Amino acid sequence: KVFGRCELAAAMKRHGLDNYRGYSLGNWVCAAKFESNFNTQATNRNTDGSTDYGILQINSRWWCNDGRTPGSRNLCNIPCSALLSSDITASVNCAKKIVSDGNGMNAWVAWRNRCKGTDVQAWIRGCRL
Amino acid sequence: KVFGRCELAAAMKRHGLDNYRGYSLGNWVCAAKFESNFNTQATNRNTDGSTDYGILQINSRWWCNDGRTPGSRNLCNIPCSALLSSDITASVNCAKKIVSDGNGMNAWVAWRNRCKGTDVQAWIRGCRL
Ligand SMILES: Cn1c(=O)c2c(ncn2C)n(C)c1=O
Ligand SMILES: Cn1c(=O)c2c(ncn2C)n(C)c1=O
Ligand code: NA
Ligand code: NA
Ligand code: NA
Ligand code: NA
Ligand code: NA
Ligand code: NA
Repeated sequence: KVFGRCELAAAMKRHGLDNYRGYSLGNWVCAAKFESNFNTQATNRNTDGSTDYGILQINSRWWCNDGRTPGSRNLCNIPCSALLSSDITASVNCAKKIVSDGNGMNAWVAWRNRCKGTDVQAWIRGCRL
Repeated sequence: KVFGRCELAAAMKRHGLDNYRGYSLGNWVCAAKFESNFNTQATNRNTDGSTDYGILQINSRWWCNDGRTPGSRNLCNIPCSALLSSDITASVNCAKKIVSDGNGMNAWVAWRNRCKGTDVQAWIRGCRL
């Protein structure tokens, strides 16, 4: 599923991501924009053989099981394919664990490089939330 | 689809029903509870041969086409089957026309008999909206 901007903001709020760990909804929408362009089915293989999955490009090295990342963990206790669903529940629940792991949203390199410090409220501007 | 209470409140808000024609979200959720028990696929045949469709039990006599209600109109310009979808957009758009037709939410007899004048805010109590 390719979400619209306000549609994704609303789904994230529905699943309790807004202001989670102190990160406003615009931060999460910005991260999703630059990680996946709002496409739930986005995947990207990393040089080390792990893969990033879904709307927030959650990585198989630590967070989900894909059966093809030797030595990796599965800290969200889910198959990585669950992160590609039209329903964002699994991605949100896992993102909550990631953002709680110590470095906040810096775990998302694209958030650090493209969202951090910017006018992230623009990402929810105009949305009925 | 059978919605949860807060899940439906959120979907209705997403589609601009909250405070539409002055009717708060709890009024709409209450109406859906007693019209369909939150089931998008609900149908009910009336004695006159028309049928009520969907989460808000919208009637084929005036609002949608089902091909089997002689003399009826289709003022929402949709097949009645569109009112049974998991996505509530068509039901919301049509409900906006119904509630604007002169009698407000009294068009929903179950709203008049079971929601009107009651503590309708209870229907959205606790919801992250
Ligand atoms: C070294 N290391 C990590 O780097 C790590 C982790 N979980 C997430 N990360 C990112 N665990 C459990 C870990 O041992
Ligand atoms: C008599 N009548 C109605 O009763 C009516 C209507 N549209 C909705 N209703 C309920 N129209 C167009 C109408 O002519
Ligand atoms: Na939407
Ligand atoms: Na939590
Ligand atoms: Na990580
Ligand atoms: Na929900
Ligand atoms: Na309108
Ligand atoms: Na009517």
